[PDB]
Amino acid sequence: ISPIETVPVKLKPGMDGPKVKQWPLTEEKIKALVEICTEMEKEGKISKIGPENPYNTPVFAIKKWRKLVDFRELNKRTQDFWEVQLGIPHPAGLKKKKSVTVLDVGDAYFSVPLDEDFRKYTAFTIPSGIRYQYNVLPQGWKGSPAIFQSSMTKILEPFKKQNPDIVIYQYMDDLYVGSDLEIGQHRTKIEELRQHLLRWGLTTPDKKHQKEPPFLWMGYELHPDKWTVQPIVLPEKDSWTVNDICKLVGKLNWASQIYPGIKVRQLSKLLRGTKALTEVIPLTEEAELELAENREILKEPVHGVYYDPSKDLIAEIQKQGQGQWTYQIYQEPFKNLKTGKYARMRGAHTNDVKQLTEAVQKITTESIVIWGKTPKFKLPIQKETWETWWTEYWQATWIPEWEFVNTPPLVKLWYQLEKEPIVGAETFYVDGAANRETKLGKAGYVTNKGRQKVVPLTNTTNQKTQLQAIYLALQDSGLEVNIVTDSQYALGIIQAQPDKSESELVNQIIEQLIKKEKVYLAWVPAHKGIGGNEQVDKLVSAGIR
Amino acid sequence: ETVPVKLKPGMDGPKVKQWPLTEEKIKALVEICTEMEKEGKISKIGPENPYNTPVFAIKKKDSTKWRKLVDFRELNKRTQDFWEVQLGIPHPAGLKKKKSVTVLDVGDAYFSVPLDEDFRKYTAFTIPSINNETPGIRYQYNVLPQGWKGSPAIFQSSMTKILEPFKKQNPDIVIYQYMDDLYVGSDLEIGQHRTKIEELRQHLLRWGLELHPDKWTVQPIVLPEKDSWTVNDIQKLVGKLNWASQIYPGIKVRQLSKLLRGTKALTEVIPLTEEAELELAENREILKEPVHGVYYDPSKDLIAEIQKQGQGQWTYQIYQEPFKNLKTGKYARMRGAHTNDVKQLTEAVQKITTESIVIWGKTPKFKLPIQKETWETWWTEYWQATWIPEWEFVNTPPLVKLW
RNA sequence: UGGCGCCCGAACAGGGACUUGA
Ligand SMILES: Cc1ccnc2c1NC(=O)c1cccnc1N2C1CC1
Ligand SMILES: [Mg+2]
Repeated sequence: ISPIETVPVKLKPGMDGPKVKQWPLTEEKIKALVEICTEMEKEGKISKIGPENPYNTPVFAIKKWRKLVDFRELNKRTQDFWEVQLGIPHPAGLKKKKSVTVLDVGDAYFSVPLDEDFRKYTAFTIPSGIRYQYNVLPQGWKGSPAIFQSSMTKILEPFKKQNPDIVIYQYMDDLYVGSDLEIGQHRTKIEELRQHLLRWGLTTPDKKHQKEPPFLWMGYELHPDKWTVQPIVLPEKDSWTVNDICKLVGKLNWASQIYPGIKVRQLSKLLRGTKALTEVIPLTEEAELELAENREILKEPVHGVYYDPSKDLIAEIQKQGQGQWTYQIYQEPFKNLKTGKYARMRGAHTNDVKQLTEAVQKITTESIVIWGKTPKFKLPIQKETWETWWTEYWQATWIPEWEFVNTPPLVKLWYQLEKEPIVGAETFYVDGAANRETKLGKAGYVTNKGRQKVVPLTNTTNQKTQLQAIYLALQDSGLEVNIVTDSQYALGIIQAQPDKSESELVNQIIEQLIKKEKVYLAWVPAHKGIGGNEQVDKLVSAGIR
Repeated sequence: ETVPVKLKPGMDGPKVKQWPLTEEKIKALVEICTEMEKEGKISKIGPENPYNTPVFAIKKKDSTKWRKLVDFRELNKRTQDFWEVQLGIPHPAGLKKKKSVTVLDVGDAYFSVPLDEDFRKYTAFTIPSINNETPGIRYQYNVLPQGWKGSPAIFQSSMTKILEPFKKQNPDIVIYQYMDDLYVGSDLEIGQHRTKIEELRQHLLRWGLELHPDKWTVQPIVLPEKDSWTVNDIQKLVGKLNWASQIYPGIKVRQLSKLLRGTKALTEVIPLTEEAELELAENREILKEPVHGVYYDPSKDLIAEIQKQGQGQWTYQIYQEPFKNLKTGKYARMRGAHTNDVKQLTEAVQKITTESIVIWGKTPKFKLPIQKETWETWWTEYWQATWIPEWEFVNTPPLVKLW
């Protein structure tokens, strides 16, 4: 009693069905397999084909014995299917439901008939062989999930059409049915759905066996009115390995979406340049406190709320230093739908404003995925500071909607390069050259007063030579300088106004730039006899060229 | 009889992933897709079709009704041979010389003819669901899809007979449809041109179906002019001219650089000598002339670069090879209220491509100066064109940004 | 046995900046 339409399945073009000899199994395995096949055949989902069909697929039973058929060759030969539900719904995007069930559909893929022209391709043999074939979707097959999902969607369509209030979600085989009605009528509606599915052959557990809330789904603990992640337990040990810190980082990342203020930047940094899993990397001083603070965050229960379409969506971003941003997406105060963190320094040179914009992009992209609308942000950056940034920036940055929240860690531009030359300052023509093979470079500057300087550099690339030359200009000078660097890379490094950088040399450069009250960074093409640049290359290139 | 359609050899159906959409866009899409299915334009499909195409909903200019567009760029590339060689639309070279050109919309006429059964599976698209709480509704096109470059190629057979009475009654009117639109150009008065367009529109409604190209002028590079030439000003001028030498072979900076021999402060007003005055005059004369040796190559796809000059001013260059700008312009801001940059970039992209379609008949490959996530999320909101060009995201070098 | 999220590494392709030799 399964009147379900069979989805046509066609083999890939130019390839024929699997032809693999079934490796002999032990006597116990053979007896278990034949017993399982005999009963399954009785159910009507298995039939005998004899030697007429040449295709075959090996089988093996894994300990009762659970039969497993490896469709490796068939999965790589069947036409690609479109698994529409590639992702999963975040709990924050759901809505408060008064009552919900799970309705775990028994024999999910074993109740949907298989295409009549394709059953001969899923053939398999049982050693004495007794060849069989699947008349329904077999477990482990590539097309079994997509076809079953479509079959259930079509089965639920007549019921969902007549029950608009009831919300039904199918992940793999469980049907999370939310009604928002009274428990007395909700149970009756569930019974109606259970009988409707039974009409199509699908079986569901009795009301006495229905799982009670909260429902453990994909790492979450979903109560009818609130959601939370599964209990996160951080190992308490001293000898921390790469694999163990991997577990710690992944678990903290999972908890980050609800628990606020979780930092994983230091722990992730501990994974740089490490390959073997047995490397006993001791927790650094900068990361031990961070781990203890996270343990303090995770030592209490934090329960999120569900989306309310009749309320405004807010996303208050916060800054905790070291290029780490935390956002609490909430609709009502202290009722965060879902917290998060954006610890990702895109590129080696970025500032707070650019990082904040990237965090905004991340929040907008996920909010649209989860809620389909961009939240009303509450950023800490001043309105004028943002205007000063995006108007004098080369990208098309734009923040949709946001007010100003006066949190202690405000976002600001630490320094701004002068737009015009400085009258009365001292010009610094800075350049550097690095030897091609010896890796020895030089950096120097020349000024109007005649000041000269050249510092030998070792194991420094050419780019670092230009950066060092600028650093020297920022060091041996006053509060007003007109640096003339003939390297476009240096301009890219400085004109972007990075608040912090991965490299220490740039960090020193920006540290000196902040001190300067007025700094101007000009540019002249190299090898053109322009001003003091030729007199600088004549100094910084003596033993290099 | 449906015209057979086959993809390019060795190419398989478009398996693109749908970009997430806002609640308003998803609701509108379902509202209009259900009506399309009711009318037979599209039909539902099962899970046996692995081909998907992105779908976005937009509000057409001077309209409030949602207009679905399908990102058929990947399919257009797959069917490139078919719509570029098997069936093609000749480009009238006189369209770009017309006083007034109006971009009509004849895309609704493609639904009047069926699509080849063996090709419908490649036009499938998915409508995303909010939060993925329910599987996205999957459809396929039973008729010539809008936005697919093969649709105008197949429909040109009926289009020629549709426009024949008008093309014969008004031989001075040049008509050229690229993807879904219908560029009508004429050397008539604006009021009379609109009257003619109204007559053409009636000619299209019976069968069941603004631009000023003469106002387009290149934006030549102009050097700054001032009486006090400080060392920094000359340093910037020399650098700009040195970069311009790649575009203009005749640019020379030997005399200008001769003035900067010694080490001098950036705020020193060094006076230009007679030889340098002549050198600057020659550079000015060269920079106010079209680039020599540059010609359009139909076999090479156009490339468009966009720069953000700031204060709402955007400069763009269309070229096929580096330093071979076929057309340089400046997109003065039209909307944005000094607060939106993505909206202005989208408007610039639409204007640039519309110019390319009118001139060369193809959409240039864009190099947008914008973050991938910012554009991918907000380009669909301000988009109002039935067509989509190819774009890539790159970082604009500071030197070439000075125009 | 496969898929998915994140990190590290390598081989890849093009785009940009720069150095040296011819
Ligand atoms: C795991 C899951 C995924 C998507 N939606 C839901 C659920 N499960 C729930 O328990 C749930 C809880 C609260 C509201 N909706 C819920 N449901 C909806 C169906 C009623
Ligand atoms: Mg040099």
